[PDB]
Order: sequence, then structure tokens, then C-alpha cells
Amino acid sequence: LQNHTFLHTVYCQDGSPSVGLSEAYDEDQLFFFDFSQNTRVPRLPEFADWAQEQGDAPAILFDKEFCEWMIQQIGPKLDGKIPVSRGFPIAEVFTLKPLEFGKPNTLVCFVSNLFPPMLTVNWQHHSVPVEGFGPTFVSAVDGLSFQAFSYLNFTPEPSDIFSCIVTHEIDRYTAIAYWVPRNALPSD
Amino acid sequence: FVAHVESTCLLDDAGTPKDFTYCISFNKDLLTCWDPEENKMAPCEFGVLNSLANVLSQHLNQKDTLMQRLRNGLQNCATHTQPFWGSLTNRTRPPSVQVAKTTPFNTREPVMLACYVWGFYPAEVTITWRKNGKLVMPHSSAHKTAQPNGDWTYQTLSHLALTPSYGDTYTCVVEHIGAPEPILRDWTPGL
Ligand SMILES: *[C@H]1O[C@H](CO)[C@@H](O[C@H]2O[C@H](CO)[C@@H](O[C@@H]3O[C@H](CO)[C@@H](O)[C@H](O[C@@H]4O[C@H](CO)[C@@H](O)[C@H](O)[C@@H]4O)[C@@H]3O)[C@H](O)[C@H]2NC(C)=O)[C@H](O)[C@H]1NC(C)=O
Ligand SMILES: [Cl-]
Ligand SMILES: [Cl-]
Repeated sequence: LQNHTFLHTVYCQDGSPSVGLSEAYDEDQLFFFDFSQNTRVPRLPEFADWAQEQGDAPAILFDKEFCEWMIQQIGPKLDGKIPVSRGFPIAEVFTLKPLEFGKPNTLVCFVSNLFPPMLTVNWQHHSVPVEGFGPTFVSAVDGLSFQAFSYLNFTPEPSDIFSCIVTHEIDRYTAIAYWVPRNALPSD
Repeated sequence: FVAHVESTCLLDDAGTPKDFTYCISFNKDLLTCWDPEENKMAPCEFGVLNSLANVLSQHLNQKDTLMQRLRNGLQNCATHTQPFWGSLTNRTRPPSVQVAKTTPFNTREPVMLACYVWGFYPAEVTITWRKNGKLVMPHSSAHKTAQPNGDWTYQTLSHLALTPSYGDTYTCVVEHIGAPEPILRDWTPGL
């Protein structure tokens, strides 16, 4: 009988989003809380049924308010006194499945070392903006850190060149990761 | 600044609560956590933010609802994860696997094979190579590290540098708890 970790992270900050709550089972995100909608959102459809139970609303409320209290009351007092912890976001891009020209695939943009948790991800195809599939998932990970996943559905072609642009929100820093078609698997 | 109010629960495959933590952090500095053998929040930081750690511990320790809540942390962990835990600790997804040639690197060999393994869960996976039915590269790391896709699936790849001979058949053997039997993918120079 091996152990497994259920991580429930309530975090808040000076900036947007001002507050968040991420939950994970070992390395994977289970839910994220939408405070504007008062509800847990499932990372995957199959977790939809479990995202309904709200037996811990008061605990979430307690933690939320205490968190916002530290940023609001404490913080302005530490402002200038201690150096603000900050980490440059590191982005990497890769296909969800092995490359096969003309076949539907999905590009993944994984962002790590994100701190504070404020970002925007933009996808481009040959220097041309293109909207991604679904939202960008920001989650908390062990060690008071954050990461994010973004996806782009596409059908790879020999001349393709894509890029994932990560903005550590409000122009703190901008990272860019490029993806080029290589070692494509032979088609039938 | 960024602040944290993080809870963690350690449970086994059965849903039995083994551990539980509740810690407050500020500016990515762990300041104070719940101390069961004391029934209160106790400082963890003894550096510059030590006084803040004591101030936060104080304010929280005066919250009866929180004290009663943390005293029952272990039970809360089991009760809360109860509806889905079993479905997670039992969750598995079999890996898809394909072999093909790839541009050689860090080698003198003329050919390099890539065994692609993806769509699997959990992340633990073992890959070995067989030449005409016999194991090769014994001193390699069969226990591979995998890249998470963020959607509860993982992927990894193993390489094999070689010189082709038309009669040789190379087989990528993949083992994963999500698959009852080993998964094999063959490759030959004339394919
Ligand atoms: C995951 O789940 C649990 C997470 O913590 C974990 O639980 C226990 O882990 C240890 C088991 O090896 C426990 O360690 C013991 O702690 C005692 C208190 O300090 C010690 O007195 C005790 O001493 C040892 O006793 C042994 C038996 O006589 C002896 O062989 C040693 O020489 C030594 O004298 C031992 O160190 C730990 O307290 C437990 N954690 C908790 C509940 O607080 C699980 O082990 C872990 N499970 C898996 C599969 O990883
Ligand atoms: Cl909880
Ligand atoms: Cl090892």
C-alpha cells in the first residue's frame, strides 16, 4: 500500500487573479476553484461529477479571507523591507502525440518556475496569431511554486513553424519556445 | 507579494489517512504550520520573517473554528477524498507505442531508433530493447522519466543507436501497469 498526495492550495496575490485554489492528486491537477462563479471546476470531464460536492465551503472561505488578509494588511508593511520573490517562467513546447504529417495532433506549451502566478500565453503560426484550444491551466505544485499548461490543436505540415509566447503578466518578462517538425513518423 | 494557505493530505491506495499538513507562507517563505503534538500553529521560519511567523501563528491559534478543524484534519482528509480517491489510486491508462528512425545524435552509429511511448498513466514505465530476440544495452536505465502532458497522460522515448543488417529485427519492449502484457514493436532495416 503506497501513499499518494492530495494537494489543496489556496493562494492569493497583489495582481490578477487576486486569489486562487488549485487541487492535485500526486503530480496532476484535479480541480481549480472559480471564485467569481463560486465553484470547483474539473480539469477533465470525468471529474465533473466530483466537482459538485461543496462540503468544505466554509474552510475555503476561511482560507481565502485569511490569505487576502495577509496580502492586504501585511505586505504593504513588508513592501521595501524584504526582496520580492520572483521566478522567470520557463516554457517548453511539444506535441501530445508523435509527429505524423497530415494527421491531427496537439501542441502542448508547459510553463514551469512561474512566480508570481500571473501569465498570458499566446500561440503563433509563422509569426501569425492563432487562438488555442480551451483555457490555460494554472496549478500549484509542491514547493510553493506554480506551472501552467496550454494546448493548440492542429494538423502538422512539413513547412510548419509554431511558437508559444509566455508573458509573465504585466510585462515582467516574455519567454518564447519554438516548435519545428522533426523526425516525422512514416505514413502508411 | 504572493501568499499561501496550503493543505496536504497523505492517503494510501485504500483511502486511509496517513498524514496531514496545514501551512501558511508569504513571499514564497514557509512561515508556520499546524503542529498536532501541540494542537496549534507553530513557526517554521527563524530568519528575517520570524516575527511575522509568530504573529500569523498567534492570530490563527486564536481561531477556535480553525483549531477544531485542524484537530480533525485526518478525518477531513478521508471524508473529503472519499468519493473519488478509490477511482484515482486505481486509475491507469495503457501506453501506445511506435518505433521509427530518427536523426542520430551523441553517437557514432549510422542509425538511431526512437521508441515512442505516450498516452499512459501513471508515469512509471519501463522500456528495454531486444535484438533478434535478445536483450541489449543492459547498462541503460530501463526505468524512464516521463514528460507530463498536463491532462493525466504522459510520454517518453527510448533510443537505440545501431548499424543495420537486413536480417536483424529490433524490438521495443514496453511494460506498464496499465497493460496486462508487455507491448512489443518491431523494426527492421527494410521496413
Ligand atoms: C507513507 O505514509 C506515512 C507518511 O508519513 C508513513 O508512516 C509512517 O512512516 C514510518 C514507517 O517506517 C514511521 O516511522 C516511525 O516513526 C516512529 C516515531 O518517531 C519511530 O519511533 C519508529 O522507529 C523505528 O521503528 C522501527 C520498528 O521497530 C525500527 O525498525 C526502526 O529502527 C526505528 O526504531 C519509526 O521511525 C512514521 O512515524 C509513520 N508516519 C506517521 C504516520 O507519522 C508510511 O511509512 C509511508 N508508507 C509508505 C508505503 O511509504
Ligand atoms: Cl480539504
Ligand atoms: Cl535508477
